[PDB]
Parts: sequence; C-alpha cells; structure tokens
Amino acid sequence: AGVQCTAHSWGPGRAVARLPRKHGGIGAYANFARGGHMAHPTTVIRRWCRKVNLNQRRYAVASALAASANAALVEARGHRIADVPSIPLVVDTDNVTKTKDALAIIKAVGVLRDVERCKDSRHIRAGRGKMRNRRYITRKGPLVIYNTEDVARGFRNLPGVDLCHVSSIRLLELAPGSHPGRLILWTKSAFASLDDVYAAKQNYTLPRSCITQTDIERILQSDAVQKTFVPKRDPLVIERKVDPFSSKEALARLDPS
Amino acid sequence: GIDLKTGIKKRKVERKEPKSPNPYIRLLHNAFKVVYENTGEDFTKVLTKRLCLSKTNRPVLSVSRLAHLMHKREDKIAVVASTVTNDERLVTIPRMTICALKFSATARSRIEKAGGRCMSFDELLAEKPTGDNCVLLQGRRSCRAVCKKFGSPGRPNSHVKPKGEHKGRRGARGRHS
Amino acid sequence: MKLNSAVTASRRKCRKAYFTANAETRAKMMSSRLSKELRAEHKIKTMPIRRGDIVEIFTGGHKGTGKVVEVRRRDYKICVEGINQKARNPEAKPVPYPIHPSNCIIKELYMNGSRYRAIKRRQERNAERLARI
Amino acid sequence: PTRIRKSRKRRGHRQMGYGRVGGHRKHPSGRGKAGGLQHKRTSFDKYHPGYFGKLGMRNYHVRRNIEYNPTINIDKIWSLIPEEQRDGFLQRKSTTEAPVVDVTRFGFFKVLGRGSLPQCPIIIKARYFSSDAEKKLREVGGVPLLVP
Amino acid sequence: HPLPHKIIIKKRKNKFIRFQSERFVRVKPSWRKPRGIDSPMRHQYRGQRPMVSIGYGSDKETRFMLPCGFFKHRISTVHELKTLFMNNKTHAAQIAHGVSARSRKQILEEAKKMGVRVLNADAKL
Amino acid sequence: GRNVAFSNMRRYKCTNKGPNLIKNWFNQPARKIRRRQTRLQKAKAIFPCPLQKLRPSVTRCSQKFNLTQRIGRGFTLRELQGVGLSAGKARQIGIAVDPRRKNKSEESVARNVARLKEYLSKVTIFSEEIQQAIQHQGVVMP
RNA sequence: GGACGCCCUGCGGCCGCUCAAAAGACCUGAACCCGGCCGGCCGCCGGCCCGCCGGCCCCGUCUCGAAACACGGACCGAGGAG
RNA sequence: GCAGAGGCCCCGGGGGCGAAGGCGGCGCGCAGGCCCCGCCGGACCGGCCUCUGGUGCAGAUCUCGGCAGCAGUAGCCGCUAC
Repeated sequence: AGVQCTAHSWGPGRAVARLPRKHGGIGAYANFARGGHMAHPTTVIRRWCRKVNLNQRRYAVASALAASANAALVEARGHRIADVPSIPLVVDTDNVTKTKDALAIIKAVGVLRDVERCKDSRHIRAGRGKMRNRRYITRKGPLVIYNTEDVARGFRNLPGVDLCHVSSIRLLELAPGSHPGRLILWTKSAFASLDDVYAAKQNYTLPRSCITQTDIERILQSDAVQKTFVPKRDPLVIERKVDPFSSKEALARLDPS
Repeated sequence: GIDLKTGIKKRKVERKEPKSPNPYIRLLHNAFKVVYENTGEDFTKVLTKRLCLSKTNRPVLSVSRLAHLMHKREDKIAVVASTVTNDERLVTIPRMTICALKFSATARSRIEKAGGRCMSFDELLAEKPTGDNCVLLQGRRSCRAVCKKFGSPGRPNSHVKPKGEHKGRRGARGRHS
Repeated sequence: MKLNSAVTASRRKCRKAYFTANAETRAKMMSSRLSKELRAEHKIKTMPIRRGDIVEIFTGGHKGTGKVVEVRRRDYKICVEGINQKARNPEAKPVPYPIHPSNCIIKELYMNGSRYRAIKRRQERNAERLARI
Repeated sequence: PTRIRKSRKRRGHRQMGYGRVGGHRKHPSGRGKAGGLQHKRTSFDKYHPGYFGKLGMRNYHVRRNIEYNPTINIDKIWSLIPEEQRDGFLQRKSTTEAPVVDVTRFGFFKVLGRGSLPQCPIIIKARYFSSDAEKKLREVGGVPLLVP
Repeated sequence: HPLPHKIIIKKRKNKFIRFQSERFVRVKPSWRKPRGIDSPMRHQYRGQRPMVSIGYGSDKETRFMLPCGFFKHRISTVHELKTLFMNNKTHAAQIAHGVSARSRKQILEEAKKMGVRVLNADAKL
Repeated sequence: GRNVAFSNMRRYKCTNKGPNLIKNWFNQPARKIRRRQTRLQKAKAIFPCPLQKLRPSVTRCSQKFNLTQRIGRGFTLRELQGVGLSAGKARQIGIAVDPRRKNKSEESVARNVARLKEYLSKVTIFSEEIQQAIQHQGVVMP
C-alpha cells in the first residue's frame, strides 16, 4: 500500500518540497502525502495473544466461581436476583429440550426478571460496529452449568443465557467484562461434580482462603487490640496571632501582671 | 523570595503504602497502620513498612535459616513479612511458631509435622498486635543475582563480574592485560 | 444462533446477495402471507406474489385491496391496482405507488396449473416435516 | 499499553524528550557495538572487561553430552529419600539395612560435599566422588560406592 | 431553593484564550501552553495575555456550583432521578439534550413528587 | 546503554524482499483440527487395526539419558527370532521391523522380546465381530 | 422529476404545484471568501457602559543572543510524524 | 479529549414527542474540555467500570482540495484594410 507507485524526489531547486513526487509532480510515498504509505504500517507480527500461567488461569476461574457465590457481588454485577431463593442456586433439572419448559424453570427458580432484562435490552450498537457484524447488543444474564443433562437445546434460544459444561468452565463467561459476579444456575449434577473437577486438575491445590475487611475490622475492635492502644497526649492549641496592646484581655493573657 | 535552598537537602521518597493489587496485603497494612498510630510501638512501625516493601526488598526465609536464627529464642514467635520456603537439606526441622505472609506447601507441612504453628498476620494482629514475645526476621536482600552484577566490572577495584559472555583477554586476565 | 459455517452472517454479504439475487431467489424473496381463508385451503403460510393475485395492504401508507398487475422484481416491489400516487392534473395516466410484497396479505391467487402443482409439492414436504421428521 | 505509555504524554512538546540542541538523528554513535576500541573505548573498558581478544584452546566440535556432569551435594542426598521412608530410616539407624541411594538414577554423576549428612549410615553409589564428600559420608558411618 | 452557602468568588471572569488566536482562524481559542523558544507569552512580558495556573482555582466549598446555589446532576431516566431524590438538598437536575419532549413530562412529574429542582425544565416547550 | 549484555540477536534478513523468512502461527488452532480429522479418517479406514504399529523400547542415547528408555523405530531381526516371527509376518501383525538396528546389548534383546510377547497376547488377528473390536488409540504399549 | 395560470419575440421570469420536506440534480452543508440589508469605527489584555485611559514588536526555529535587513509561513479545510 | 471492544445503565440506557452533525447563546471547570438551551438537521447515540490503538496539529520550500487580494489589472500591437 502506498508503495505501488513510482515517485522520486523532484530535487532541491524547483521551488517544491523535497517529498517524493509522481511524474506529474504529485506528492507520493509519505505519511503526509495523499495515497502515501502509513509512516509505520500495521503488521500481523504484533503479538495478538498474551500468555498466562495455568495456576494463574485456574486461580481466576476459581475466584470468579467464588464471586458468583456472593449474593451482593452478584447484585452489584447488575444481575437481578431478588426472586432467586438462594445463591448459590442449584436446580434439579432433567433433560430440558423445550424453551417453553426452560422458561417455567427460569420462572419457578426465580431468574425470570433477569432473563427478561436481557430480552428487553436488544438494541443496535453505537458506531461502525453496526457495520462490522456486531449490530445488536443484549445484556448478559444467567449462565447454566450442566453435567450429564441435556439442558442445552431448551435454555439456548432463551436470551442473555450462556451454557457451560463443568468440565470446561470459561472465565470470560464467569466474569463478563472483567466484572466478577455472574448469576449461575447450576444443575444438581454439576454442583455435585464441582469437587471432582477440582480433584481431576492433576496437582492443583486450591488458593488458600484469606480473610476480608469485616474480619480485620472486627479484630481492630477486639478486646486484645483495643486494650493495647495508648491514648496519645492532648493536641497543641494553635490560635491566630493577635496584637496584645489592642485588647487588655490579650495583654492579660500574655502578661497577667 | 526566600532562600530555603542553602542548607535544605531535597526531600527523600519512601513506600508509605503498598503498591500490591492483592487486597489482603493492603488490608493488613491499613490495620497495622491503625495499631501503630493507636499505640506508637516500634514492632508495629517496623511491620507496617515491611508490608509496604517491594518483592525484591522482601526476600524468602527458609525453615533451615529460621531454626538457626531461633536456636536460643525457641519460645519466641518469628514474624517474617515474606514467603517462608523449605530447605530439603535440613532433614530434621525443629518445632517453632512462625508468622509469615505466605508459607510454601512444603514449609507448612514440614512445620506442622514437626509440631509448630504457621500463623498469619490476621492471627498476629488479634493475638499479638504489638508483637509481644515476637522476633521479626528478614532474609538476605543481597542474595539476588541482579545485586551481584551492580557496579562497574572493569575498574581495578570493581570486585564485580561482567554481564555477558565476554570470551576474551583484554582486561580480564589481570591488572596489566 | 446459526450453527452452519457455510451460511454468512456478514451484513455486507447478506446485503450483496439481496441486491444481487438471481431472479428465482428474488421471486421467493418476494412472498406474501396467504390469507387466513386461503391458508386453510392450501395449508401453506406464504406464496410468492404473482400477476393477477388479489392482495390487501395492512401497512398504513397507500393501504387498500387490489390486483397485482405489475411485479417490479428489480426494486423488489409490486404494483397493486388502486394503489396510485396523486396525479398532478385529472386527465393524466395513473402512476402506481410501488408496494413491498411483505406489506400485503394474499386474498386470492391466480391459480394456473403450475401453481396447483407447486402448492402441492410444498404441502407434501410440509407433511414430511409435520410428521416430526 | 499505548494509552498509559510516556510517549503519549510528550505530545505538544516538539522534540518529544530528545533535546532541541541535538535531537533524534539516525545512528549518531554508529550502528551496533561499533567503535569499542576507538570512540566507545570508555564503555568497553568500564563495564565489559575481556571483550577483545582470544583466550584458551578451541574445541572444533564440543560433545555436549560427553562433557555433561550433573553434581549433587552430601546435603541434598537425604532429599532424594522420600519423606515417608526417610523418617523411619533415621530413627532405626542400623547397619544391615541402611538406605542405598544411587544418585545416577536421580540424574547426578558426581557427589560433592557442601553441607552436613544427617548422622545415620547411608550407602551412596555414583560415577565419581569428591574427597570431602567421601570423608563426610565415611564419618557418618556410610560407604561411598561406584555404580555400573 | 438551596441551602444558603458562601459568596461564589470567581477569580477570573474571562476565558483563557491561546496566544495569537486573534490573528489566525487556524489558531482556535482553546488554551494550548505556550512553549516557544522566543515566546512573549511563556516569558510573561508586560501586556501579554494571562497564563493558566492552579492559583485561579475556586474555593472547594463552592467549586462546580451553579449560580442557583445547587450542583448539577444530569438525569436521563426516572430511575436515575431517584438518586437525586435520595437525600439530596445540595443537587439539581439537568435532563439531557437527548430525552424527548414525551419523556421530559414524566421526569418533571417525578421531580415534582420528590421536590428536586430541574435546571432545564422549560425545555422542549 | 551502560552495563548491558551485548545482544546475540542476528539482524533480520530478507525483510522486504526475497524469500519470506517470517512464519506466522495463526494456522495453529486450525492445524490441530486438520490432523485430528486425518487420524479419524485413517482410523475409520482400518477400524479394528490401531493407528500406530508396535515399536521397540530403546535406551535414550548419550550418558545424559542412558538410564531412560523411549519408543524407537523397529524391532531387530534378532529380537523377532526370539518371538519366532519373520520380518514380513511381523509387519502384517502391525509390528515395525528395523533391519539396520543391531541389538548392542543382551539386555536390549530381552526387553524387546518381552515387548513382542505382550503384544502377541494383545493382538487378535481376524481373517460383525470386527465391528465390536475397540480400536486402540495412541502408542501401542506406551 | 416539477399541475396550473400570468408575463415574455423567445429563453427565461413569476405564482405555486408533486412531497413529510424540495430534498429540484440533488442528504447534511462547515471554514476561507463574497453580495444585499441593518448596526459600528474598528487589533489584543485590564478598568469602567463602551470609547477613552493605561499596557502590549511576528510567531515557529536553530542560536551567546531574533522584531530582525536570518529562515519557513496569502488564507481556509481535511490528511500529517517514536 | 478521540475511535473501537467486553460489561453495566431496577421492569431494563437515551432516540421521527427528533440521533449524530452544523450554527448562535448561557452555564460549569485553573485548564484541556464539558454541559444545556434555541435554530437548522433527519437516524442513530452514549455516561460509567475494564480493555485496545493508525488516538489530539499552526508551522515541515508539508500533501490534496477549495480559493482570496492584486483586478475589471497585465494583456487581447507579426502577416499593409477595410
């Protein structure tokens, strides 16, 4: 691109800038010239894919799974979970092959307001994305995890729903837009098999548990920590400058006599 | 105009707070800041800085080093703000109580098999906030490889090793090469 | 979601096909909902529009019933009798308003003999599908 | 990435961190490590001792696997014994049933003696030994052995 | 009506205009720091135009406060206006330019219910 | 510059002209699929037979790897004699045969003759039961 | 894709018409520049009702030093370089 | 501040009851800038968190397009002529 033409600098004495010019005298072969090359042409040698350590990929998938268990983190991510009876939500499904039957489970389990928020959020995107095979955006909502159940067909056409096997959970799904807290509907096979999947990681040991702010705040107000505290000396008194001779009280405060 | 440049030496920079994304290290530092402010004790001031130190300035302390560094003070509790690793070379670990930011899986299993206790700064903050019966220990900062090539290899008093392969004689054979 | 890699979801390729479709494809792209009465008799939901079919427009603009006398395949529109733009002067040749086949319901079909065969083929295939494969 | 980079913060500053008096010009000091015994002598002598010249004899083809010598220290020979086996071995001590460690099967050819062996007899079999390793292993009551 | 407040002292009344904006249309009036090797503006010689500095910064008590005495929160939906209602006596509402005259009537009625001032109430009318 | 290790990177050659000396790996996730399909197609072509032939256990070369054994190319004629199979017969029963390889050690013949015996028990030469046979996947005897 | 009527030697003009809209050879319709009408004596910064008073050299740039009788720059718009 | 990507925007963000753009006017910010209002315009557009870059112009005898003042100016003088 931009280099397919034959252009040479006209020279140094023709009252023209020294940029390369075509036979007619037309600017060519430069970033500032119309039809010229990019100064630094973009190239496929860019590293498109980064690298992550398996222990670090598996830390995130586990931490995202844990974030799903919090019904405050789940509500912060946007998902509507008020009707949901309990988080984590496990549902004894069988083989659900009908969207009509899946909706009845989504309603009874209590995620309907969330699967409706997504349905009623389809819209044409802002930008040239609309022209680039990215025209419609729908809010993400529930994610069904399945093991040994045919729940794919019924829950797939439902909108804003995503489906994952317990054998290959996907971080991008667990934390949509780098936000942990996805409302996940779990089949009773998947939730029972989650401890088997973690065991099958050959030598993985789950990140050891750590405490939260609430535990630290409780410790700082604990009998031992509070008792050790010493009360500091009383603060210094400052007071803005006053000329003593202006006020007898100011003089009295400086020299009482 | 005032002259506050003819005796003033410029201001230095420290790591007042941690640069770690890890939310746990930040929560421990905020808590120890509270204890130091609430009781102005050296153990809490030293530990608040150690948690704000960088990974390079916080070196690993193995259970072999910890045992030697605690031979006389066995009753006391160690408090490294760093990972405690294992020396497979010491084949009989003694019993000791160690508070560390992280313990290797082998160090935790060696210590508790031996009969000790692997604490954590949250347990330290409740049990011993001002570090009573606690010795804070540190690993050797100079141990790193990067730290051994710091200097000018090439000067007569360098005592430093050249960075790359070199494979040559002019300057390496002696003081007159 | 489409699971056939060979079908294209590209706006450009889909719109290139629509505006460059062969006349056989263009004709089936120009189909209208058969009327509830005609649907029951022929047991098929939509038929491609043809000259001499009587259609009723449900769309609010230029809405009426009439016979298609002209199919403008190139602009994918049909001309219904009665659907005409206001003339500048009373004594002038009527100009038809072009209506999209989609905007109308087919009240009556020009039956012919090929259409009788075509509506039968479609209903035989629809029988195999309705027999749950 | 590019947004967080410093170069983006230098827009509106003309030379962009390269100086008005002398700016960014192509290759001002030369291309590569060129000028080391001349204009850049101070750098090659200050930080790069030994860069210029030929040292010892040359092997036209090095046999990397014939010149390969993995080494183990007397300190790390009980690491090779697994934990469950190691604690009982130490307690029993014993001469008739004392652990035979063949460092070759763990991939080590010569035994050096950096640290201290635990005080219990152990037989160590290797391709070669160092005197201090042999003396520390013989003090513990152990026997150095050669392996086929 | 807002809470009473302290007189809003604007240190400068006029906008900071780039140097030589008057001579050229290529130079638009936006502030660009003067960085010329021989710049009268950067040297701050007598008769040059002001230079943007943190000194002209307003009291942090009244910064961002509209002449009415309230701070401005842009509202684009009736749910968003319910945060302005959530215990706000120091804030006022600006409906966006996008909201239609059909939607403004609903937002004005909700604001009327919760006693929130709307800055552009007379819009689209 | 200052204290740095001199780079041992060779300068890029033929960058804008000549042979394409840059390779790109965007075909990597597709290549896995193409070769998996090829192995599935070859496996379908011979359902009872395994994809790979029995190959010998050989000591990895050099002292660095002497105490470790790896799959080799073919069983020697001397090893085949131990199981009493001809070169042509062994090839028919999916056993790779290497005429060039010479045994080297008595211990090598013994390990390899044992291999063939374990395979001969496993092999089920067939001259609809074929459909119920289970095709072996991967290296035969690993 | 421009009804009618009026005017004109004709061209064309006017009145409108078709349309949601002329959108009229074409969507939007910026700046530079220009014409009609209306206001003003006119550069920038400050104080005042506002035309006075006071201040103010042409930027960019290499340069010890540029308002330089150093060099580039009529104007505008888009493109234009870690 | 720009242009995209992944999310959010309490019944599922704002839009022919008027999107972007354009023109004029307030307000807000030390400032880059932002916001609203009126008018034109006629289908799209964001705020925030995360991510990404061909990401900001007064200059380069800059490129390409428009185009001014000079200026109704220089000129419209071979070949005898109507």
